[PDB]
Amino acid sequence: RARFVSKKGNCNVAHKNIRERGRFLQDVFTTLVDLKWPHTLLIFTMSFLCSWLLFAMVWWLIAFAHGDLAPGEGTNVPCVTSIHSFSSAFLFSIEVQVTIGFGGRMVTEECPLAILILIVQNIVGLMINAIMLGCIFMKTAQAHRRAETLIFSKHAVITLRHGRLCFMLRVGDLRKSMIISATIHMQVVRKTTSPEGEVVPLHQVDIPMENGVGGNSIFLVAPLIIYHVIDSNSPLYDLAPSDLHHHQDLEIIVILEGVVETTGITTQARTSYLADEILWGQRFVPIVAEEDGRYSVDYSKFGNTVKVPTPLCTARQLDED
Amino acid sequence: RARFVSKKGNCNVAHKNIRERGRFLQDVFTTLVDLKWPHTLLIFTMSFLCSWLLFAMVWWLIAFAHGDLAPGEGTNVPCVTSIHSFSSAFLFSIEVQVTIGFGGRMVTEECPLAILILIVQNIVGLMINAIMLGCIFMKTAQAHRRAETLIFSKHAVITLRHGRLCFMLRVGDLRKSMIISATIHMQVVRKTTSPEGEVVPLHQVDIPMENGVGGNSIFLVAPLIIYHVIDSNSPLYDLAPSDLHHHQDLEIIVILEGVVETTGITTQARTSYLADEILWGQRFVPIVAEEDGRYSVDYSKFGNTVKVPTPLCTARQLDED
Amino acid sequence: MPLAFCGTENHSAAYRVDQGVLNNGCFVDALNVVPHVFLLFITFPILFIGWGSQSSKVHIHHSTWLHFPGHNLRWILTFILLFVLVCEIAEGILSDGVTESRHLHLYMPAGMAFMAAITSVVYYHNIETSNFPKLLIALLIYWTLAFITKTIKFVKFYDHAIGFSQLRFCLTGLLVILYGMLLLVEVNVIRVRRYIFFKTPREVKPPEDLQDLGVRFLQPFVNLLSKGTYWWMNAFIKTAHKKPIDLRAIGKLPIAMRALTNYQRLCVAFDAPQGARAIWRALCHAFGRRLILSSTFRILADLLGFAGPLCIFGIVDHLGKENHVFQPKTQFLGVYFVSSQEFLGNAYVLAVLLFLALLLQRTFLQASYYVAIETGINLRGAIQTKIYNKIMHLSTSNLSMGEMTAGQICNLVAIDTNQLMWFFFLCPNLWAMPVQIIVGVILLYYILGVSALIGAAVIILLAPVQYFVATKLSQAQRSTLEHSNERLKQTNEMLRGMKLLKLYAWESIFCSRVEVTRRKEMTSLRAFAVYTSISIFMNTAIPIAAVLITFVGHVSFFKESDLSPSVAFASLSLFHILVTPLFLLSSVVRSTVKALVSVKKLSEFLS
Amino acid sequence: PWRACTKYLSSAGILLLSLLVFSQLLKHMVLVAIDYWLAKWTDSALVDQSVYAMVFTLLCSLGIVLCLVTSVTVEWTGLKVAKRLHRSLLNRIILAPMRFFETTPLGSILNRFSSDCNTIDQHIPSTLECLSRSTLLCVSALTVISYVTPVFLVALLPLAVVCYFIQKYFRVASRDLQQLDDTTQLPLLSHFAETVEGLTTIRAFRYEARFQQKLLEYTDSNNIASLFLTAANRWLEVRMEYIGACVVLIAAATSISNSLHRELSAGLVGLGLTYALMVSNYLNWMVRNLADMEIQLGAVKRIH
Ligand SMILES: CCCCC/C=C/C/C=C\C/C=C/C/C=C/CCCC(=O)O[C@H](COC(=O)CCCCCCCCCCCCCCCCC)COP(=O)(O)O[C@@H]1[C@H](O)[C@H](O)[C@@H](OP(=O)(O)O)[C@H](OP(=O)(O)O)[C@H]1O
Ligand SMILES: CCCCC/C=C/C/C=C\C/C=C/C/C=C/CCCC(=O)O[C@H](COC(=O)CCCCCCCCCCCCCCCCC)COP(=O)(O)O[C@@H]1[C@H](O)[C@H](O)[C@@H](OP(=O)(O)O)[C@H](OP(=O)(O)O)[C@H]1O
Ligand SMILES: CCCCC/C=C/C/C=C\C/C=C/C/C=C\CCCC(=O)O[C@H](COC(=O)CCCCCCCCCCCCCCCCC)COP(=O)(O)O[C@@H]1[C@H](O)[C@H](O)[C@@H](OP(=O)(O)O)[C@H](OP(=O)(O)O)[C@H]1O
Ligand SMILES: *[C@@H]1O[C@H](CO)[C@@H](O)[C@H](O)[C@H]1NC(C)=O
Ligand SMILES: [K+]
Ligand SMILES: [K+]
Ligand SMILES: [K+]
Ligand SMILES: [K+]
Repeated sequence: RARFVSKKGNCNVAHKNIRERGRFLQDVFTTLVDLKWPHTLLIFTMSFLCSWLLFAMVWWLIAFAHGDLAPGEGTNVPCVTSIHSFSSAFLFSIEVQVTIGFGGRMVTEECPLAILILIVQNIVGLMINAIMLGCIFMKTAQAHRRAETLIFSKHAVITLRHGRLCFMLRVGDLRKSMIISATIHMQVVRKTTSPEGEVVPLHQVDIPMENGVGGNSIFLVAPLIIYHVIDSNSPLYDLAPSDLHHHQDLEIIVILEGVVETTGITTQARTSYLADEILWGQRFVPIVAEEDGRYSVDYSKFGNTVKVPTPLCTARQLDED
Repeated sequence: RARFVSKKGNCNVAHKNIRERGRFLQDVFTTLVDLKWPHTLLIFTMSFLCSWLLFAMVWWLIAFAHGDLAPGEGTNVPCVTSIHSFSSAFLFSIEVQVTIGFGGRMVTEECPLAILILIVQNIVGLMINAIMLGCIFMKTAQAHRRAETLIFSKHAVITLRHGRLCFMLRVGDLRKSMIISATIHMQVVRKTTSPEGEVVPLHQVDIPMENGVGGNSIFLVAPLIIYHVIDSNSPLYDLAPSDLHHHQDLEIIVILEGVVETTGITTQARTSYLADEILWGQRFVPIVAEEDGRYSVDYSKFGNTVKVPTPLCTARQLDED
Repeated sequence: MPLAFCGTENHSAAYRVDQGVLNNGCFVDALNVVPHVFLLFITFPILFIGWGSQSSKVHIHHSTWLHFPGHNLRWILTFILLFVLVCEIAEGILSDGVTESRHLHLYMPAGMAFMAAITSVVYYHNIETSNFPKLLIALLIYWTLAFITKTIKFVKFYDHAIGFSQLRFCLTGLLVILYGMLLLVEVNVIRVRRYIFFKTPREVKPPEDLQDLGVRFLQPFVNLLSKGTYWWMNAFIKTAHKKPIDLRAIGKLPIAMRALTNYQRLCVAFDAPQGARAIWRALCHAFGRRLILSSTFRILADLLGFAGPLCIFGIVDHLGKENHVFQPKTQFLGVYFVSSQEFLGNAYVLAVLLFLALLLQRTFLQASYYVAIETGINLRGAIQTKIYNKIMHLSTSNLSMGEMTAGQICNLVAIDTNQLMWFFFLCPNLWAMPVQIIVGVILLYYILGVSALIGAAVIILLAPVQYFVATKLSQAQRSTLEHSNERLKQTNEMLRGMKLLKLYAWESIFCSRVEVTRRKEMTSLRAFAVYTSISIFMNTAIPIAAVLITFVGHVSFFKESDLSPSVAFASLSLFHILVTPLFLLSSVVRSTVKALVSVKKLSEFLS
Repeated sequence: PWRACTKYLSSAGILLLSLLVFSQLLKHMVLVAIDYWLAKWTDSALVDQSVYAMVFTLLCSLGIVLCLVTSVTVEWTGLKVAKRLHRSLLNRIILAPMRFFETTPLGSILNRFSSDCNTIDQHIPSTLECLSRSTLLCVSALTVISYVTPVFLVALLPLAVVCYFIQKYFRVASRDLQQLDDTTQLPLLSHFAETVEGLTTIRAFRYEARFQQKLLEYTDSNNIASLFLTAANRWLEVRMEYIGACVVLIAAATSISNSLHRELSAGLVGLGLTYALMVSNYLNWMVRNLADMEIQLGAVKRIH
């Protein structure tokens, strides 16, 4: 088989035969930030290093054209003082663009073209400085890494709650900080064929969770049990305990989206429960206690379940009794 | 005819006879970032270049008033060392404001006014540096360019699904990264006349899409089919296959809004299907397949449709049988 | 003496730019680096962003592409451009080694031009695959800058009385031409495929084929280099090892050569009787404009074949002469210029030039093979359609018997149209053999004089011998087949019935005359075998005789100076590349008469 | 493949097979010496058997005679092993069980008795002889370069490794292409056989368009197999030529360096370069015969 979403939230889909490369070229910045860190470091390094080299040749060339490279006598004021070779020009380019300015190699007022290049390099230097420094901070401050500290259960549980079967799972937050405006979306991913004969390979049917005022809103500070009540209009209304084997083509996806309180950027944590990762005769064990004047959450027992008496019939059969 | 929204999401509306120019003047920053790139480069260049020139004249003037420009003898400590002409003053202004500071031209402690200008230039230099560099990064990191990699179908489909006619279309995401909190809004744009005689040239009627938990929420990692079920209260409840010709005045708009996972800025992808761009007796072909242990999406067959047996009657006539 | 772009002579007086900057040789050479760094700084950000950024989960494969107008010309010019720059780098290094200091301006600008020229090809190909005609402006700017900066250097040579005697003057002149023509090519695509200036972006007109028709034989669609290296097949073979191939992975045939489009032109040419003479006129008209292309590649490959021995002759003479004295004897502006004669004097230069000469030769002969074969099987499909059409409708009032002869028709399309196809496989080979032979013997005569004439004559006289034993070998198999058929017929009387023949126990005496029926065929095998063994030592051992009749003849009847290693190996190399193209000469003559019978057989059976 | 080819030496025996190995190896070694003495003689020509160097010619005179006898030594023995294979199969055929014959199709035996033996008689000894000289000449060509310069062999081995991978990917693909070309050959001529008989049952009854177009399906399937087989060969040769051409440049550059690094060499260098040019040409020939020997390797499988 294959997993639509990995247990860690990675999506196992490969996009193939794209014939619209122009769209990717028209969207450059998103490409720049989406690069892996070794490529981001290379681009960050090569952006400044090539910029210094490009103007280093310009500084070297105009010093050549002005006769500054020739050591013949003196009495001539160079475009840039103390420039002898390309290495001097390259060092001067670094001083100007990074705004170090040692002053041993200084621009003089003899060559208006040199003053023109000094204006151009500073303007170009600022734009490269602005984009690249901002780009690498966006790369660092991405909110998807915050999703690594949002943990779901390794197993999902279907059991009787208030007389109806409920597909339950537990989601917790390890960090002290909060997830502002957290929303939970649960979907069923399987191949469904309509009566007209249309087949959808990964038809994602959105299932609701019981919240009391609708859904898609939680206050995640202690590990919550997120459960969906299986009723007449639920896609799992005809799910039997015999169906919960490895090769079933039945996947449940849980999505947790919210604004990271520490950073301010919305994140997304995903997980998936295959058919064999759902336990029928089980129930989660409480892990919240009260020590002194502060509730203590025991994350060691996060995913533990305890068998409970549950009917081996489908939710359809339960209504029919 | 005319299109309310282009196939690429461009809105073809021109605002005319605006007599409130004071509102645009009162909102300068949004104007600054909304400029096209050639204007943004000009403003970015002219903001620093004019700043250097403005203080260059000030540095040149106070060196004149202090007698520094006069080469008569020595024994006098200038306001700024090694300033001879305006070019020297202009170079000194660049060194101070860009914080290069070569040191051949250095501020001395003889003219308190010169020290005052040095304080003023640095404070003004920082504000211009802060606003302009931040402005050009916002211009670069705009989220609208991310919408260029959110492809829609070139044709919509109105076929039979679960016994009811459904206006279907396919939306996909080319990038590996996700669109967090993606929402889909579909609207019908046409001229509707109320019984009282009021006419609305572009009355945008909002139509719902079947999601199962309400709507306006998708998990777009694989190309989804977004469809609206045509029922009694739907605006297309009296739509016939004979009405799907070019000159019909019937437009469907699809809006996809979500936070860009890579960047963190909400984006918006738009598209429109005119009457002749909607195919009646068709159906999208599945493109999602399973290769090894990873689903493969074949974007070459993205918009392809296959004819299917569909009644040639309106949804009103279907209920009447 | 550190690294210096302009070299450290006098007091670095070569860096002085008085009397004009453009009159300073180094500055103009430095000015020529500007276009090359421009191309690198433009294409690399573009290539990385659109092509090298997304990977491993985003596939942007284009299984459809249209070549820009002038695609073939652009690749030809770049290959010439790449070759000339290699000469310019080699020319610069020779001039630089004489001085005590290293003048980087002699070769470094040309060396960096080599990277930019390659990058332009890489940049163009990626753009061309994914359309993007607007991005061709970067090349358009690059060619204009390169043309401007190379014109300046060429003009200044003319001012400084630098004639064609100096090689660097010639190489710079060619680069102006090559940059000029490449500039025109970029202008040409703007005219044909208007994309920037005109307000009508002319329709791309996508190819009729190359769609999702299952075409896997991408040879007529890939770029020019991939046509000469078959790089498209590399990916196909890379997966053929993992999975066995089938008639489905092999795909469908391209539209231009399926079967019908070959026959469609065949019958069109037939419009002009239908005799043997009339058949050849149609085949020449239908499949001649492509056949000459294969011969032309073969001719050029044959011409470059002599570049092997010539480089061998050149390298040894300038290596065994010792001396090791190198002096350009031509110094302008304090810079040494090497003459054309002196440039082709260094062993390293000859070795590099030989390496480039082989690559063009090896590719050309391979290109000659495929075009002939592709055209050969193109005729085979058309001929089979004509043969089948002859048997089928439009053949009213069949003469008599069982359609003339059932057996004759079966072998007519089995082992008679193949001979016609194999004639076109070797049609350039017969044409290109005399050209290689006449130049080969002439070059031998200019190396070893009289002794080479005798050695070449006996090899030429071997060609009738090879054909003579070919007729004997062919006749031996003909006599063998008469006896083998009787042996097969006698054996195949109860062999298929051996499931029931063995039951009667009558096979004990049946398998007693098998040796007799085989010995009557083995004695014919002996006649066939001895003829084969005769051809072996008449082919394998004949180069040894050719060497001896040329070597020992230098004093037996020539009486000349002692032979040098250069002249000995050059003639040995010429003999080696001449003996091998002789076996095909005997084979093609045998194939020529065989095909002539087959076409006559087809012509007489046509009506 | 070729693992079962360790057998079949019984037909060649021991004395006969060893004679071919001794003779074939001798011819290449002498030719190496013949060219080597030519280089030394030419080197000695420009300045002790320096007198008219007829000894080297005498050594060259025996080589062709030794090559002459080798041509028939490997050819005469090939005839006898065909006789022994013919004799061995005949004894098995007579003693073949009838029940096994009834169970088997009994048609493959007839094809193996006639078609396979015919290939073994007139083709296999020639192909094996051509393979032996090609696979030995390249090794000899890979030693003269070592003698002229022991420095070239440092990078020669990695190039041969790349040659091994290219050859390994070609024989697999080419043989499968050969099967498909053989597979598509049958329907094309069989349809013509079905065309000559019952044509009046096709012309009168049917429009004949389907049958003619049905052939176009056969011809296209045949043509694609042909050019794909051709393209694989052209793909093989080109990568083989580039390896050979690269070998020449490495050999030439190293040989030149030694002469200019006070390592003498002199005219001895020119000897290796002529062999280096032949390395590419013989490299294609060796791979060509190796694929042909696979048919011979499978030929004994039908007999084993
Ligand atoms: C006597 C001598 C003594 C010598 C002693 C030696 C002395 C050695 C001297 C100095 C250097 C040691 C410096 C110490 C520096 C720390 C830098 C701090 C900034 C920094 O953060 O850099 C770090 C460290 O790497 C570097 O250092 C990269 C730093 C940038 C390198 C720029 C070099 C410029 C190259 C120019 C050279 C060529 C110039 C040519 C010159 C000629 C031109 C004419 C980058 O490391 P990282 O942790 O951010 O990246 C990982 C990694 O890339 C993983 O692939 C990535 O996985 P994914 O993103 O999920 O795919 C991980 O992501 P997760 O967070 O999810 O796990 C990242 O966490
Ligand atoms: C011997 C000598 C040798 C000489 C050799 C030559 C040597 C030449 C020397 C040095 C320069 C070459 C520098 C190489 C630089 C790269 C800069 C990198 C920063 C950068 O990103 O700049 C780039 C390149 O343009 C520039 O270069 C613009 C750079 C800013 C220019 C500032 C110049 C300052 C003017 C002051 C002069 C006047 C001063 C007066 C002085 C006297 C005062 C007293 C801007 O290009 P862009 O790609 O961002 O802009 C496009 C374009 O604008 C399209 O219109 C836009 O369409 P929309 O936005 O949709 O409307 C595209 O948007 P999309 O993304 O959707 O497609 C943009 O992508
Ligand atoms: C003295 C020597 C001077 C050497 C330096 C030269 C300094 C001089 C500086 C700059 C000028 C030389 C400029 C090159 C000139 C002309 C290019 C004009 C072509 C052009 O417009 O560029 C864009 C690509 O966007 C980029 O990637 C553009 C990306 C930026 C391009 C410039 C790269 C900037 C970084 C380079 C500097 C690197 C510095 C360090 C890196 C800094 C990083 C911040 C065209 O490409 P496209 O793919 O968008 O257009 C296609 C194509 O045209 C289709 O036919 C068309 O139809 P459909 O595909 O069917 O829809 C579509 O057209 P649209 O674009 O309208 O949708 C697009 O699909
Ligand atoms: C400079 O070098 C040149 C050699 O090209 C020669 O005229 C002399 O050695 C030097 N002349 C002067 C004036 O320095
Ligand atoms: K300083
Ligand atoms: K600073
Ligand atoms: K500073
Ligand atoms: K200082």
